[PDB]
Amino acid sequence: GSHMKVLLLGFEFLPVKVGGLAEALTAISEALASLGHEVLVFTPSHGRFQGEEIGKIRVFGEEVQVKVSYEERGNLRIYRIGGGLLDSEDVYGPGWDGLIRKAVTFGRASVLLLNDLLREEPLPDVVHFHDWHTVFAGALIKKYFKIPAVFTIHRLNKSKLPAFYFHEAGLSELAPYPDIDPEHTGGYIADIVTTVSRGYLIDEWGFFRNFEGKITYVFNGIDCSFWNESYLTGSRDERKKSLLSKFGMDEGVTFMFIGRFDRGQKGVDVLLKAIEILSSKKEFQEMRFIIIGKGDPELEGWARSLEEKHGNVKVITEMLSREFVRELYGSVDFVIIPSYFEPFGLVALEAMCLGAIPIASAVGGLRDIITNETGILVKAGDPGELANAILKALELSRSDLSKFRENCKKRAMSFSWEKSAERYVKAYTGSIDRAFDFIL
Repeated sequence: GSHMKVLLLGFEFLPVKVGGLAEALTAISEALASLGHEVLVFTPSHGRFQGEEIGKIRVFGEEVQVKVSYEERGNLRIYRIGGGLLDSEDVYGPGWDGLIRKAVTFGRASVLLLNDLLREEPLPDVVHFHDWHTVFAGALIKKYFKIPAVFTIHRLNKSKLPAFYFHEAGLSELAPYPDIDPEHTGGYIADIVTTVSRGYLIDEWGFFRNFEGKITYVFNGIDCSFWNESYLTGSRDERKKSLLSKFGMDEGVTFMFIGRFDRGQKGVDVLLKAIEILSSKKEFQEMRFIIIGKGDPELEGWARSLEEKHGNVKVITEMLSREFVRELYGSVDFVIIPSYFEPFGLVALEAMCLGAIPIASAVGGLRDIITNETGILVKAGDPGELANAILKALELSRSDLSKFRENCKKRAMSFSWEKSAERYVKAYTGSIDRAFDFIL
């Protein structure tokens, strides 16, 4: 018994991308399957697959024909579950009430499907469920089949649900109040609880402190086989010289930002202001900025405005191929990640993994990923301090950054999905270190 059987519940799984959660859960599953563990995944189909009907369940006083599409690759067994709301293409729910009802459904469908497999299989050793959306599935499997349960949180959505929903789920015991945080419920029924970086755990301790003793962290990974320089050709300078002229710009210290333009999240506002600050220092002429992503009309406007009044600065709102992004991480010098908060920090790992030096906000997982030897941390929400950090970065490019880049690659490779899988395995048995209130 080193081998075990993991039931994994995720509300999005590849090929059904929305954020990175899809890619993240697919990777954990696969890394897990590679260690020789037998991994079963339950996820909704979202009307991307049509399955065989296997049974009808009653939900919200009405019967629903539960369908399933099965796929098997090595030790991994993937079970896409369709049905009533589970057929809806709007992944995060046909509206608020729609999402919750689809989650409640997914719970009862999850029971039904597990129950059928038990006709001819043993119980899995653990149920590993991800984010609040799968709480109904987890809580029900935990309450009936009484197996070990782990609750991984990839991000705190931080709200409450009417108790109505927990009653319909057959979980009235869990909803003794009129409104219930489904993230508190998840952690309350799980035997141990994880989030996705040590620093996010510190940052959100005011909440995670509720599970003091059963609470720990397990890092995400990066697949540095894809984000790998072998795919490119030329030296760094040649690729960079070439890419800079593809944007009608000559040679300079090149910084890049990739992410959504939004309000208090990814921090493009902080970068735009920080560029205004720099735009009148002497050394600004020596620098180049490539700002990639879209969203907020006002920030786009601000971005294009700075673009118009500096040939120095180029902006890109059309989305681009992984392959071209890989090219970018491989030519630019620095990658700026001015996040306001950040559970993990995948962008830093993808950049680091191709040689780009991170200049990052000192928030959540970025605090763990980035070190003195690999990048530059900065107080978040502070454009003067990000401005100083870009200037310091300029006075480094004087000398060879070759060392910083190699440090970054090495470091990024230590954040493997294998290791991530390895620690979850420890978590499944409870043979893991955890955070306590009386341990400083």
